[PDB]
Amino acid sequence: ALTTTGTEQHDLFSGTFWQNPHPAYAALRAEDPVRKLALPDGPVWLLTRYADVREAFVDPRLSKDWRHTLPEDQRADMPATPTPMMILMDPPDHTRLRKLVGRSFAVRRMNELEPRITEIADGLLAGLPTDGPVDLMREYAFQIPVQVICELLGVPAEDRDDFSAWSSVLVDDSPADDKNAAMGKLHGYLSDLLERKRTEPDDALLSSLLAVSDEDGDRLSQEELVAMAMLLLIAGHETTVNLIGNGVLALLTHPDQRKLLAEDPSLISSAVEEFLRFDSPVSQAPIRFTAEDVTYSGVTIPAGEMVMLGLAAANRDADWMPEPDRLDITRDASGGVFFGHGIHFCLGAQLARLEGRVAIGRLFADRPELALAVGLDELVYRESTLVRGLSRMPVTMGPRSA
Ligand code: HEM
Ligand SMILES: C=C1CC[C@H](O)C/C1=C/C=C1\CCC[C@]2(C)[C@@H]([C@H](C)CCCC(C)C)CC[C@@H]12
Repeated sequence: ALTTTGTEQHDLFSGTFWQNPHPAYAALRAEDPVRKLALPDGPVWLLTRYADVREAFVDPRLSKDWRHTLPEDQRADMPATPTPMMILMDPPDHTRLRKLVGRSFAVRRMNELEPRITEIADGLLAGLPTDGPVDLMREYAFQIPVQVICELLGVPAEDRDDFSAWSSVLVDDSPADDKNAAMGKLHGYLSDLLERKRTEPDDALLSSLLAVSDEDGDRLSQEELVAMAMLLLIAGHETTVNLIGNGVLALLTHPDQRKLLAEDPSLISSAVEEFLRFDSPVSQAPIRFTAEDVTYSGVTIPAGEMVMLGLAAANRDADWMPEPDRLDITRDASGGVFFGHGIHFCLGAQLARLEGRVAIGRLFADRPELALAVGLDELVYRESTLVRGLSRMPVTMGPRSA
C-alpha cells in the first residue's frame, strides 16, 4: 500500500492520564504489556493484556503478602498486613475471613435487597430539582452505595459525610501521612461503633460479626473485626459510586446506546456489564507481590516486586473483546476482570450489579432529558491509581416522566 507512521506518547499517571487513560492503556497492551513504573514511591509493575491479567489473578506465585519484599529471614519479625484485611491476605487466613462473611453477600440475599435499593433510588429521584444544575456524583452516585452499605453493616448513615472524607483519602493518591491519619480515624470510629454495639445490638453485619469475635477469638480477632469493617465500609461506597458515574457518562456520550436503552429498558443488565467493561471503576487491582520470579508476555518480574493488574486496560483488549472501544450495551459477554478473578473475586459483585442496574435504569426512566451541564472536557477526575472516578458531575435533570 502507501502509509505514514504516527507516534504519540501519552502521560502515565500524570497530566492527561486522569482525564482519559484508555489511549495510554491501549498503547501499553500492544507495545509494553508488562511495564515497570518508576512511581515516586518506588517501582510498581503493570500488566495490561487480558490473558496475562487473568492468569496472574490465579498465579499462586503472586501473593497479597508484603513480606515478600523483605528477605526470607525477616518475615517472622514483621506483621503480615498493614491492617488485617482479607483483601491483603493469602490463604489460610483469607479463607477463614472470607468464609465468615460469604453467606452475608450470597447472590440471593443481595437479590432480596433489590426492593430496598429501588426505594432509596426513587427517594432521591423524587427529591431532585427539575431545572437547576445538580452534582450527580455527590447527590446520587455517592448516596446509593453509601446508604445501602450503611444499612447492611449497621452504620449510622448520619455519619455519611464524616467517614467518606477519610475514605476518599485512602482511595485517592494521598501522601502516606494523610492516609495514616484517615486510617486512624476510620479504625478509631469503627472501634467506638463496635463498642457501642456490645451495649445495644441490631440485625446488621457488624452486630453479627462482633458476636463471632467475642465468642471465638480464633475465628475473628478484635483487630480483624475492625479491619473487616473498614474494608466493607470502604469497598461499600468508593466502587459502586464510579460504576454509576462512569455508566451514566457513557450513555450521555453515546446517544445511540442511550436510545437503545430507552426503547428496551430490559437491556439494563447487559448494559451494566458493558459499563463495567467500557470504563472499569476499579482501574488497577490493589498491589500484588511476586513471591518468586515470574514471566508474562516474555518479561520477567523478579522476586519481591510490587504488581498491579490493569483492569480498565484489560477489559478493552481486542484479543478478548471484538471491537473493544465500541460501547455496545447489547453484548452477551462472559469473563471480564472488572470484579477480579479467582479466590479474591469481588464479594459484592452481585450487590454492585444490583446498585448499578437500579441506580441507572431508574435515573434514565425518571429523567428522559438528562444532560451534562458542562463540556465533556470540563469534568474533573480524582487522581487515583485504584479508581477511575469523577470528582463531580454537573448535569441538568430536566422534567420528570408522564
Ligand atoms: C462496581 C463496583 C465494584 C468494583 C469495580 C469492584 C472491584 C473489586 C475487585 C476488582 C476486587 C478484587 C481485588 C484483587 O483481587 O486485587 C474486589 C474485592 C473485594 N470487593 Fe469488590 N468491587 C465493587 C463493589 C464492591 C461492593 C459493593 C462490596 C461490598 C462489600 C465489595 C467488597 C469487596 C471485598 C471485601 C473484596 C476483597 C475480597 C477478597 O479478598 O476475598 N466490592 N472488589
Ligand atoms: C495495599 C498496600 C500495599 C502495601 C503498601 O505499603 C500500602 C498499601 C495501601 C493499600 C491499601 C491500604 C488501605 C486499604 C486499601 C486502600 C484497599 C481498599 C480498602 C479496597 C477498596 C478497593 C477494592 C474494593 C478493589 C485497596 C488498597 C488498600
